[PDB]
Amino acid sequence: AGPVTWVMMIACVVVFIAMQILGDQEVMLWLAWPFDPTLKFEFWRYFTHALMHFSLMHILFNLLWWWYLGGAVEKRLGSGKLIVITLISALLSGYVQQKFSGPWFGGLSGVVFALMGYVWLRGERDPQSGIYLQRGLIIFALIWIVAGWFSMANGAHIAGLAVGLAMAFVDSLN
Amino acid sequence: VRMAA
Repeated sequence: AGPVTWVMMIACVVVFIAMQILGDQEVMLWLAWPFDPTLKFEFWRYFTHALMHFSLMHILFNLLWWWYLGGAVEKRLGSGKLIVITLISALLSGYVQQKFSGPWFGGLSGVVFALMGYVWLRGERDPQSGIYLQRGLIIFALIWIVAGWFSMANGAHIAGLAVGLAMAFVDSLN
Repeated sequence: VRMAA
């Protein structure tokens, strides 16, 4: 895949390694969404929550989906498209997750739900783009949401999805 | 801590 795909992926592995060495909480203290308004101008935090992973399983499952769906968007729609999808979903899915359950969360799966959402609807409305998501998967992405409802970031997942559908919509009617 | 998943 392409530069944005690999970069991200180097970013996540670097940050995971540091969590192994320093501990989750010490990376959390610097990379998590601000828990205190005093911290509101530490602008990296609105994005960096997305680099943190909490087990080998967390990271591998996330990078897998990210490489498959992010690689597809980068190659058919270009590097800038992946950046924008990434920055908006990371910002908005953090925002909603922080309201639902507080600032202590991380992982790329909010961005990934946006990628799932964007790839599916865009595959539906503009087959000419040459991206698509198999049916078997959105329904799965839907059933991963109900088990999280009953320790998943549930607001990150639905807000990510919403951002994905919206942008795809706005991108297809164009 | 919640995983985004």
